[PDB]
Amino acid sequence: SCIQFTRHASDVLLNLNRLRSRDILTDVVIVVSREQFRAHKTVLMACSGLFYSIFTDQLKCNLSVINLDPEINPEGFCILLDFMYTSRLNLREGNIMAVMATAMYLQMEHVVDTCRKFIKAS
Amino acid sequence: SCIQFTRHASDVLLNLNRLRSRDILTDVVIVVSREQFRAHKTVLMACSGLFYSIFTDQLKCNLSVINLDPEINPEGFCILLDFMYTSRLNLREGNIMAVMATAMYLQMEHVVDTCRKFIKAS
Amino acid sequence: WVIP
Amino acid sequence: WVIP
Ligand SMILES: O=C1Cc2cc(Nc3cc(Cl)ncc3Cl)ccc2N1
Ligand SMILES: O=C1Cc2cc(Nc3cc(Cl)ncc3Cl)ccc2N1
Ligand SMILES: [Cl-]
Ligand SMILES: [Cl-]
Repeated sequence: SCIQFTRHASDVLLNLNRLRSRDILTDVVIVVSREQFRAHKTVLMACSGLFYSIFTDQLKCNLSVINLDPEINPEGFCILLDFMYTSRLNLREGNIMAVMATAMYLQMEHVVDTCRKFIKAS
Repeated sequence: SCIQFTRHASDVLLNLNRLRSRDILTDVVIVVSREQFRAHKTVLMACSGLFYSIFTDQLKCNLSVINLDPEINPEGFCILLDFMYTSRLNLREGNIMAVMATAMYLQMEHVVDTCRKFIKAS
Repeated sequence: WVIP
Repeated sequence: WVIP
């Protein structure tokens, strides 16, 4: 018999993104080629099957630095990290291939689905 | 020119609640009288003006245990902690006074607003 | 607020 | 997915 506040989840995600922009309580650096991205382990786990597996591992859960596969494009990762914290995906003709490949690697099934749909249309 | 996934914020919050239920990556214990509640500092900050102030403090940001004011009712806190992680508020005739008082202390303005509305109606 |  |  609970009541529900419709905007609560969106407001929580907006505040987590504000903490990220100000580098507050970030507990991991994701290294993609030369580029470094600070984030919250819990948010990465909540959005990605790959980060979920990494941070539930008894040894990896304690690492402050995670290095991604050298094939991963830093721009594709940046677009996906922004989507994790905002629900907004900057999908463009020039980045769609790098975004789909990065989403497949990160195991973000809903992003993979929209990339396949957008590629099929063109 | 981004696209948006409508269910993303709700799905993120659902996964954060799953991490909480399994005690994964919880980094703080909130002590309310004899009762202890494990949580994620980032989620508490995103939902509460009080936790936002506590964990942005250069000294308190590093504490693993936070003790609330002895006037705070553990049941009222538990109802509010569940709301933080689910958007669902278990508001009942028998708990509304303890829930409103705890929400005022935690600085959760939307919960305070619905409690005042429900009290006014009765 | 809504009835979920 | 929607146009926000
Ligand atoms: O496409 C995706 C997105 C995703 C997120 C997570 N993260 C969780 C899943 C569960 Cl059940 N509990 C907790 C967490 Cl943080 C796992 C796999 C995938 N695949
Ligand atoms: O009723 C409320 C809920 C709430 C949440 C937060 N938390 C933040 C606010 C900002 Cl601007 N950036 C980041 C965070 Cl985590 C502060 C005050 C209040 N009052
Ligand atoms: Cl996804
Ligand atoms: Cl609130």
